[PDB]
Amino acid sequence: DTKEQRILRYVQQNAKPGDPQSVLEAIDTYCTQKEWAMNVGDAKGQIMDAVIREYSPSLVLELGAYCGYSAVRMARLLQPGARLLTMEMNPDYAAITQQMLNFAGLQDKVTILNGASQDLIPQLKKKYDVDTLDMVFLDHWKDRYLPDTLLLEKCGLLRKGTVLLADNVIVPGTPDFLAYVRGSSSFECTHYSSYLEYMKVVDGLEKAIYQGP
Ligand SMILES: Nc1ncnc2c1ncn2CCOCCNC(=O)c1cc(-c2ccc(F)cc2)cc(O)c1O
Ligand SMILES: [K+]
Ligand SMILES: [Mg+2]
Repeated sequence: DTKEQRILRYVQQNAKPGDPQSVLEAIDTYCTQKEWAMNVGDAKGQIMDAVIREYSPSLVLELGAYCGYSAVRMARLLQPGARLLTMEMNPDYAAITQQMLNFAGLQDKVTILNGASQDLIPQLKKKYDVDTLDMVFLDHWKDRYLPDTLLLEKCGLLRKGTVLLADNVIVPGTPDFLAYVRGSSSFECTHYSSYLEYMKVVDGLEKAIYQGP
């Protein structure tokens, strides 16, 4: 019995099947009252909602799924026919994410890819029929934000206007990624100050819009 398994069971027993809003609410209730978990949370989740609504992306890539919280949060705002691809290297987390999406009724909109982003990113064009990404949500190992961004560019996966949205740029922090995008002529950045999920600790999201080479 793991924390992630307890979060999934709590959702299944305290949310309505096929209702993504009740799913997010049960996850946020559980993590506020019972056990903290590394889901994006409601404070950063609200900023993520505002960004999704502004861009209405047709194809989103998320790096790091955990329990499926951010996938549910993004997929519930996607337009009919829009898709989300989420890469999760932990197989136990990938199985929880799948079941979470299944319960929320969003399974048709999301594809969970169980594996390392550095291995999966180069397969996106040929195997997954991807041309370019409309948006990327970075929420995996913090030291992978910068190499995976550089890898997405190399693979031709970024277009003029691709929205990169990075969680935890303050806590645990992503200093090399943050310095790079803020210093590059190929990105237009915006910092969205917020709070670490379920905590009175300052955190933030960085939006970095790819401008081409
Ligand atoms: N395909 C892939 N390739 C490479 N890596 C991959 C992958 N797929 C998954 N992973 C690994 C991603 O799993 C964990 C990443 N998330 C976090 O580490 C995280 C940590 C905190 C936190 C913890 C403790 C504190 F005290 C304060 C804050 C908060 C957050 O919001 C976080 O997101
Ligand atoms: K999450
Ligand atoms: Mg995070």
